[PDB]
Amino acid sequence: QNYGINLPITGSMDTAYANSTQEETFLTSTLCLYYPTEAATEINDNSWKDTLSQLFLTKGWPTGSVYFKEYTDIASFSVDPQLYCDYNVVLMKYDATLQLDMSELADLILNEWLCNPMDITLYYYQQTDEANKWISMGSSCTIKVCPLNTQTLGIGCLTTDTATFEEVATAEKLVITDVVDGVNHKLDVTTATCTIRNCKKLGPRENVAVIQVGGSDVLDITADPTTAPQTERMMRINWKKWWQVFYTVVDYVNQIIQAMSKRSR
Amino acid sequence: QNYGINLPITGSMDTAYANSTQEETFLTSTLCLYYPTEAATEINDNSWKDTLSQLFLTKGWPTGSVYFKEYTDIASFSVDPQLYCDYNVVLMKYDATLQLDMSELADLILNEWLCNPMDITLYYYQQTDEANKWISMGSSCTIKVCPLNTQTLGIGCLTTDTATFEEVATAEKLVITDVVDGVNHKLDVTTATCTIRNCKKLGPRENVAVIQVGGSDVLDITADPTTAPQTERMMRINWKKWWQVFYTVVDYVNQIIQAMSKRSR
Amino acid sequence: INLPITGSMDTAYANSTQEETFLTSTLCLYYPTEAATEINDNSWKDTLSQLFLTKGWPTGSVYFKEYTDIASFSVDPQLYCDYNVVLMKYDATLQLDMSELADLILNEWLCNPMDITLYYYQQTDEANKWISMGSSCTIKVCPLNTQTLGIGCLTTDTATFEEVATAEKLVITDVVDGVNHKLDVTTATCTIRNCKKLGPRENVAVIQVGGSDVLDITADPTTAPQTERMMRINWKKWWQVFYTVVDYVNQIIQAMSKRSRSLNSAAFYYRI
Amino acid sequence: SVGSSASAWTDVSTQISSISTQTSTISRRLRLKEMATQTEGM
Amino acid sequence: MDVLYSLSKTLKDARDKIVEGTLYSNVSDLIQQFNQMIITMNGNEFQTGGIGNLPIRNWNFDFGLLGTTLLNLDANYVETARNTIDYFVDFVDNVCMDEMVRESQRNGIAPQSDSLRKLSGIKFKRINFDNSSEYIENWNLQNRRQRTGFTFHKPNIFPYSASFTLNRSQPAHDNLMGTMWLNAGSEIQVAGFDYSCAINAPANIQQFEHIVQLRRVLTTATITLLPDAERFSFPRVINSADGATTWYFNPVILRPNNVEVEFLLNGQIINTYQARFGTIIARNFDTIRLSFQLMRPPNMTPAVAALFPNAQPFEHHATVGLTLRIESAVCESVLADASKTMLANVTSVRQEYAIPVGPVFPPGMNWTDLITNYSPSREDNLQRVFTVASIRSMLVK
Ligand SMILES: *[C@@H]1O[C@H](CO)[C@@H](O)[C@H](O)[C@H]1NC(C)=O
Ligand SMILES: *[C@@H]1O[C@H](CO)[C@@H](O)[C@H](O)[C@H]1NC(C)=O
Ligand SMILES: *[C@@H]1O[C@H](CO)[C@@H](O)[C@H](O)[C@H]1NC(C)=O
Ligand SMILES: [Ca+2]
Ligand SMILES: [Ca+2]
Ligand SMILES: [Ca+2]
Ligand SMILES: [Ca+2]
Ligand SMILES: [Ca+2]
Ligand SMILES: [Ca+2]
Ligand SMILES: [Ca+2]
Ligand SMILES: [Ca+2]
Ligand SMILES: [Ca+2]
Repeated sequence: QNYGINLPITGSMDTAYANSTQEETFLTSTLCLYYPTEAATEINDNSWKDTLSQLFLTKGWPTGSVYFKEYTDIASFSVDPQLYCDYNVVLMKYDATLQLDMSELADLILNEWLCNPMDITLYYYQQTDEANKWISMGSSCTIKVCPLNTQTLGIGCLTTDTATFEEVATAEKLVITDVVDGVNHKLDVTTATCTIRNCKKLGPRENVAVIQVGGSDVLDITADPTTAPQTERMMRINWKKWWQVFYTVVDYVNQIIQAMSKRSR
Repeated sequence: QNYGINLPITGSMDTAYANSTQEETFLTSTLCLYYPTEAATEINDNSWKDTLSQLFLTKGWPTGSVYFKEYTDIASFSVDPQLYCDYNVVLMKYDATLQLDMSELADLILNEWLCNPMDITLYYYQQTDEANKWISMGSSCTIKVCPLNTQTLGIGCLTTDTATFEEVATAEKLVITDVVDGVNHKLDVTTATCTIRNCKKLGPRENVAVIQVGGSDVLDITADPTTAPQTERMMRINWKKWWQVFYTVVDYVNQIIQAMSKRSR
Repeated sequence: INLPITGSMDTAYANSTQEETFLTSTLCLYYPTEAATEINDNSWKDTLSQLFLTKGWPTGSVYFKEYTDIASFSVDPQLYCDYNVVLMKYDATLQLDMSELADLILNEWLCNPMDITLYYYQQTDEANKWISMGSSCTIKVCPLNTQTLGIGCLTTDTATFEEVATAEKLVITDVVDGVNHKLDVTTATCTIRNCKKLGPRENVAVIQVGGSDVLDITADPTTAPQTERMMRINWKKWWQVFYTVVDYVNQIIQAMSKRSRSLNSAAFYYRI
Repeated sequence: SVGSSASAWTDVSTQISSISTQTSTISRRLRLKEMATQTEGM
Repeated sequence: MDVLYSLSKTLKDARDKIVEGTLYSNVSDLIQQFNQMIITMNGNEFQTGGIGNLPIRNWNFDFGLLGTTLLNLDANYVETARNTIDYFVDFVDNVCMDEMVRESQRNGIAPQSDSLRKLSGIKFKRINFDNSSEYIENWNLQNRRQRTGFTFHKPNIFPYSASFTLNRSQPAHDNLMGTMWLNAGSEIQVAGFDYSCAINAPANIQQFEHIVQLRRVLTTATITLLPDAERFSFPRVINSADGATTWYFNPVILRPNNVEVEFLLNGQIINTYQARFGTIIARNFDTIRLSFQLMRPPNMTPAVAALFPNAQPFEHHATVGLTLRIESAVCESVLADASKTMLANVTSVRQEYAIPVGPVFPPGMNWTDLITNYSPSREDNLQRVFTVASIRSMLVK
């Protein structure tokens, strides 16, 4: 029962397959849907949560293990998304005017981050690798960054004249900032309405599953423009209503939870 | 030092992996970015070029090896693109009204064409194999084709009444025409404004890297409607600003140069 | 390819590649407007094509590309064909212009651009020259010493420089190889590039339609060579010229040879 | 390490016969031995 | 050498036949031979050693004969025989260990390990009993020139060579035509690979030919020929010719059509097999020519058509393979096998007693660099050391 330590784990190829964890994990686990206000609006019903729970009960998920958690907008959801459940599913609308915001949302929830804090007024910070990004939440973040040279002086900017800085965010609720890795950047942020955190991307978060309800799969999780991956828990639907979407989610719940795996942390 | 010959090569599997050529090719080669005027407009900084060069300096490229070359629009760049560097990067905006134009631009710069001239007035041409196409450039092209039968007469068109011809282009700056391969065609083209060349498609140009800064991957390099490939040097990005895009390029330039390989010709 | 070739002397001569290189290659004549004017016809191109069709060259292989004058052609010659023939007239005033045209098209150049206001360049070997094209290139040069000061010129007063080129559309400047020069040029009209001469371009073929052989390809005044694809004709008309060309085209293409270096539509390679 | 154990004098690299390559690479450091005073002759 | 083999054979037959209870009618001849050996030996002083960690031992032979007085054997006879045999046995073992570690480019057959030279005289020739072994029979034959042969099972005639040949290449390594091969021991796994699947070639066909030139002729070879070489048939990241860059190889296997395997001799063909797979024969051959083809499938279902497009990307690479294992063979010269231990004995003796590299055998006796240049000096010395190694393994395995 050793914690905080990693050892080898041996095995063999003559072992047999154990009984299915399904029909017991469904009982001992919980499943939390994150749907938009548009769905409740187009539905106009007060018992649809109980309806979907009684439906899930046919797939085995008991009545008290299934939770629903509305979110008024993708941005208001990207503002501190607190996903605390044993199996999280998210339904995400498509909006070309919010492509990067709903890609940053994915890059934040699909992945697992180790977030240390930042003190802009005191220190000047830098990145070290291709996974050490700066994640800023809040109501409206206006970020500006001035790179520095070897002698702690600006490069195309002035350490005092803040208006010379380079604005990489204009009133965004969630920003993921990647800058040149190997130089010290001085930041200017509206720290009264936004909190910034120096976050390192660890191995992915296997507990969530995004479902783009609309257009083609555009989400570029990885910053580097060479991978453009598409993981197993990044699904896509074409839609005209929401009852069909929810019935499809229900009918294919088992596949979703097969695509999802409980966390290792 | 034989030229213009193909000789057998030999090798082995016992040789060791030599030291890395990055940080030596970065010095003994050149880099050339192509950006849209929209970026300089949104930026409004007269020192961003020297700033980005000083940032590249950290990644290895010296100061007098990087070049920025503006271009007003995708079509105005497609008109006679004279790329001469050792590593070329192109930024490209997404516009559904320009899908085919900015796919033709890709099919032109990404690939390597062997281009002979064309004399519309005298000759009636044909395509031999699936890789002989007719690429036309200029300020505004208007191409009209008429196939012919075995006895040099038209098929749904009249060799005198040009109006009877079929219109494949309408006021286009760049056109790539693939017609039925094996029949003699007559053409009418406004040769005052546009030049048309009969080109043959060869192995790819490994020197250029296109970066679609916007919506989903639509670029169909290959004209056959079966492959629809996405290559290594065909990238996608989501954006809301431009400083962030250039910082991304600068931080992941080594990946770009790993996805690109210097020319063979 | 740096690997070696091998062979033998007992192997036999294979069949003729002529009568197939015609089928799988293209030819491109570059004639002057004077010819079209003297002729005063419209289907002479179709005539020459139907004539070529007997010598083997098929219909859609021959091309005729007009040029108004030697200098207009010299300004950025865009030769892109598998076989290029050029007919060029004789003029004692344009002697050097149409020797520089020869030096440019007959030979293959590797060109790097130049930034004059910000830098000062020199030459290294006997084959690194400076080629300037455009409407009118008026170049002046001032050599310098190790400590950036003038030799027989003043770095400020442009009027003290040494004017090597006065109102020329194509200039090929060779200066002393080893010293740093400062240049004054009409950048608004002309662009000047530092170009090293590679091996010859075996894809083109010049034909001096007039007087004696004057072309000095190599800038050194010791060689004065006469290459294979540099012909001479005497003329009183142009129909006789074109008929001679057509009747003796196989010899022209036997004196030419498709390139080896690479595919490129310019008359010189660009490598920054 | 072409030898008993790791020695910076015997670390072949930048190979752009195997024994011939190894010997040439090891000999390109005896020029440094020369002006490091571990020689005996002229 | 023949007298050494006779010594070893009679000592072996003595350790075996001369056992308690047995009958004198079975060992009369062997006892006479043992007594004659003792007679011809008694009165000579031998020295062995003086190279590496081999210690300088001295042998002085003063032994007594065996009285032909009994009918059955008792322990008082066997024990005398054993205390006379152990000395000769360790003497022969030390002689062999001193002879396996000596070389010469000048008359390698001519003996070394001067005790053995002394034994090669004419006063010792009365010891010969029978030259029955294969190696010693071939030695006697080669001395009295005649057609010899060593029968080998899975001979290691091929030196390890794993390498490719690219007849069409680019810096990016995106459209390639070539052949990879691994020739190791008794097996050749060859595979030609085209990334275009022969879309540009005449009749949609691309040829490949592998020419393997052995150093020594073979005879009566039994061979197992199969398609679909296994080790060049899965994804790979291979290095360039110059070892600087790397390239990817994602193969998809096809069958060789118009396959042709030709066993030649001095450029003259000897055997030719066209479209026969499995077990085959080769009566005499120095060169092997394996010539196969990659023929694009004229009729393709969608699943396979999606892999061979008419454009340059080519993310699946068509391959055509051939495995060829030489199971048995018969060679006029000496080699290594998977049946016999002589090479192991030799290399083990040298690695144990720390022998400096000689002027003939390469360091560590690496069979690869020993068969890459199978010079006649190396061949003679290898035959000599293998013969004496057999002679030693007949006593101490
Ligand atoms: C799991 O299912 C198999 C197949 O029916 C069965 O043999 C096994 O007993 C089951 N395991 C348990 C723990 O019920
Ligand atoms: C590559 O790295 C190795 C290990 O540090 C070094 O020995 C070698 O010199 C390097 N290559 C070059 C060209 O410096
Ligand atoms: C070469 O010419 C000879 C004589 O006309 C002819 O027999 C032969 O077939 C020709 N070669 C080829 C490849 O056709
Ligand atoms: Ca955002
Ligand atoms: Ca970064
Ligand atoms: Ca600024
Ligand atoms: Ca177009
Ligand atoms: Ca019509
Ligand atoms: Ca076509
Ligand atoms: Ca001139
Ligand atoms: Ca002066
Ligand atoms: Ca000069």
